[PDB]
Amino acid sequence: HMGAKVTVLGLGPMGAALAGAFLAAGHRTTVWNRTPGKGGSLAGEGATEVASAAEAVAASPLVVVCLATYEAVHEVLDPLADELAGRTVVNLTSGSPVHARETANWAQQHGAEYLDGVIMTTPSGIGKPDYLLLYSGSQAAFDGSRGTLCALGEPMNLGTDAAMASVYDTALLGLMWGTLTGWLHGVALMGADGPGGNVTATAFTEVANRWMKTVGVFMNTYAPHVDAGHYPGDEFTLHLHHRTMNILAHASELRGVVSGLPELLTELTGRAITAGHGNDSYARLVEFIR
Amino acid sequence: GAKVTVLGLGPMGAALAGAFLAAGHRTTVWNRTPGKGGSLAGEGATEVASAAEAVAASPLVVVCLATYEAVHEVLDPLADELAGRTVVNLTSGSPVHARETANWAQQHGAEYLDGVIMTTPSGIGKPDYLLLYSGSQAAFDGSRGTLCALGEPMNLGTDAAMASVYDTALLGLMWGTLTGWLHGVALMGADGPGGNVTATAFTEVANRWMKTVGVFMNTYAPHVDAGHYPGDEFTLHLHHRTMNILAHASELRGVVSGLPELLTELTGRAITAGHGNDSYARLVEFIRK
Ligand SMILES: NC(=O)c1ccc[n+]([C@@H]2O[C@H](COP(=O)([O-])OP(=O)(O)OC[C@H]3O[C@@H](n4cnc5c(N)ncnc54)[C@H](OP(=O)(O)O)[C@@H]3O)[C@@H](O)[C@H]2O)c1
Ligand SMILES: NC(=O)c1ccc[n+]([C@@H]2O[C@H](COP(=O)([O-])OP(=O)(O)OC[C@H]3O[C@@H](n4cnc5c(N)ncnc54)[C@H](OP(=O)(O)O)[C@@H]3O)[C@@H](O)[C@H]2O)c1
Ligand SMILES: O=C1NC(=O)c2c1c1c3ccccc3[nH]c1c1[nH]c3ccccc3c21
Ligand SMILES: O=C1NC(=O)c2c1c1c3ccccc3[nH]c1c1[nH]c3ccccc3c21
Ligand SMILES: [Cl-]
Ligand SMILES: [Cl-]
Ligand SMILES: [Cl-]
Ligand SMILES: [Cl-]
Ligand SMILES: [Cl-]
Ligand SMILES: [Cl-]
Ligand SMILES: [Cl-]
Ligand SMILES: [Cl-]
Ligand SMILES: [Cl-]
Repeated sequence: HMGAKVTVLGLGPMGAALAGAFLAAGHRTTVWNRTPGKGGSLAGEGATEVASAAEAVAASPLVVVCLATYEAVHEVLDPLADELAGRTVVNLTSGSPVHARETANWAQQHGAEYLDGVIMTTPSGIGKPDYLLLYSGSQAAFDGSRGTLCALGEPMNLGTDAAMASVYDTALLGLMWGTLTGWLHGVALMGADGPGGNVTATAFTEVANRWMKTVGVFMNTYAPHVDAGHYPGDEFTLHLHHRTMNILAHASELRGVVSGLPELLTELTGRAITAGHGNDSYARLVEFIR
Repeated sequence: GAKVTVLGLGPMGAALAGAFLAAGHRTTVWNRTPGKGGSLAGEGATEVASAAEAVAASPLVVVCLATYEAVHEVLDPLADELAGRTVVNLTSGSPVHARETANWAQQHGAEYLDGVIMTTPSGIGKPDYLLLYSGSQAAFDGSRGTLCALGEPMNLGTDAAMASVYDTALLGLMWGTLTGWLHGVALMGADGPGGNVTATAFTEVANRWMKTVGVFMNTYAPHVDAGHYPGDEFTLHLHHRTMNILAHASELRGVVSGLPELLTELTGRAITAGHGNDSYARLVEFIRK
């Protein structure tokens, strides 16, 4: 209602965007950066810049960290172990699951409530609708800080294991690249010469956007299959995937679209049909990649 | 209460007839083999014994047969009877099949729309599922209200062969998505810090994330059409760096899908060509002729 105290450590492009969003939401925002001179614009927006990380940590019960690497996080935070007792550390630095876990354990050993997070947008998306920030670790920290963290974007609490956010980021990027590479293949197929072709990317994508709703139905149908280890094919079996994948491969070859995607798909589905699972759903393929 | 005829009562054709009945249309049906129309007749369809009678029954003739060869076996004897009627052909087939059937329909004075059904029989008549049409704009505009019974109709344009190509391109998009999804499920489910997460828990998050992925597709389509691919805050350099992270993480957690290697090789070629500051859309130049 009236604003909370929050500190941001790190004024690179992303940390500066975080601080700006906290300020725009009315929070009393204290900032620090290792190198002087990157906080003048934020000071005019109401931030208080301080010269040391120690002063910045002492300023707020909620310390948001956004630095280049976890090596940098530990260089900044390790000398402040005693100063962090009783505070909440929200670490939005990118890095590995094991580094998230090791930082969490260190914070616990020094009495800081630790929440690791990943930012699923670029600096211009901070503070805008739909963009996600994903958090994992202390549920006390998440519930107590959610109202402030909302300033940055939509928060999602993944669970209690601090390493989860790192893994989600990686898995979600893989899903994005699969989608975008299938999208590119489709754009190229639609744009090529030939009967039915010479369609713009924009026209294709108007239809593709509608189709993604159906693709989402498939993902939500198949997630319980994976979790159950039971993959009923019902009206769309691996036999049918493999047949229509070969049609895609043929159409792509005729129209000069060479992405490697049809080959990856037919090899994978072929292995599962060879193994006897042609009547199963696409979810059965999880057993052929894990 | 529009009059509509369905030729073909296989699993899909029977579902289309069921959906026309559910929307209140006066639905006449025919199938080569007798005995597949009893449930539809119970729901108010008129089953007739010959394709000629079925074509004579309605100004709108919806065809859904196994192959385009089957379409011509049924319709070629009826060429004089099709003049002035609208033929909507939802049979699957090649772009050439669609174009040749459209040319034949034109010669005989039938208005011809070729389509593709972007769902299985259980999705027919339900929200969100698409049917895509291409060919006669007069046919589409005049029949759209009736065709709404089957699913959401979209008019792709005037070239009858477009629907076939769109189906192939949209399936490729579905498979890229589902394979990235499977890869992510396997990463999340693996042993290791932050792992042992169910597919259902991962997909709840992924559903939200797909809104951002849609933002990217909409940003990048105009790049392709302009031939200009400004990378802004997420360039190919950054894609390649984080793809290498995906590849390493996947190796450590035992996930072997081929996807990370495909991605790094593709982005690597664009970076070697000096496009590291561009958007993902630049990669269209590295898969197309
Ligand atoms: N920008 C994005 O689009 C984006 C999106 C998602 C996640 N992220 C994550 O956000 C974090 C910050 O990204 P960024 O774009 O702002 O820039 P970045 O270049 O990754 O990090 C720059 C920040 O790190 C500080 N830093 C680096 N090494 C340090 C050290 N040894 N000790 C103290 N401070 C150190 C820099 O301080 P100096 O100014 O003194 O060098 C600066 O504040 C990264 O982990 C990134 O992966 C960024
Ligand atoms: N089912 C789906 O999930 C689905 C999804 C998308 C698209 N489609 C497309 O919809 C069309 C129909 O699919 P379907 O699932 O109903 O099964 P289908 O096995 O492809 O076709 C069965 C229909 O074709 C008829 N037929 C086959 N050869 C014929 C011929 N020479 N002369 C006259 N009729 C002939 C069959 O008649 P009889 O009963 O006399 O044998 C039956 O009515 C196909 O092109 C399919 O690719 C289907
Ligand atoms: O460095 C980065 N700059 C970014 O923009 C970024 C970065 C990383 C990253 C760096 C090291 C290890 C794992 C990582 N994951 C990342 C990201 N995931 C996103 C999802 C949406 C929008 C932007 C990003 C994004
Ligand atoms: O035969 C098929 N049975 C199907 O279900 C199906 C079929 C074909 C097909 C056959 C020959 C040539 C091209 C083709 N494209 C197809 C499909 N695209 C879809 C999108 C969503 C749900 C189902 C489908 C689907
Ligand atoms: Cl200062
Ligand atoms: Cl590091
Ligand atoms: Cl932990
Ligand atoms: Cl042409
Ligand atoms: Cl949409
Ligand atoms: Cl009869
Ligand atoms: Cl054929
Ligand atoms: Cl573990
Ligand atoms: Cl959602």
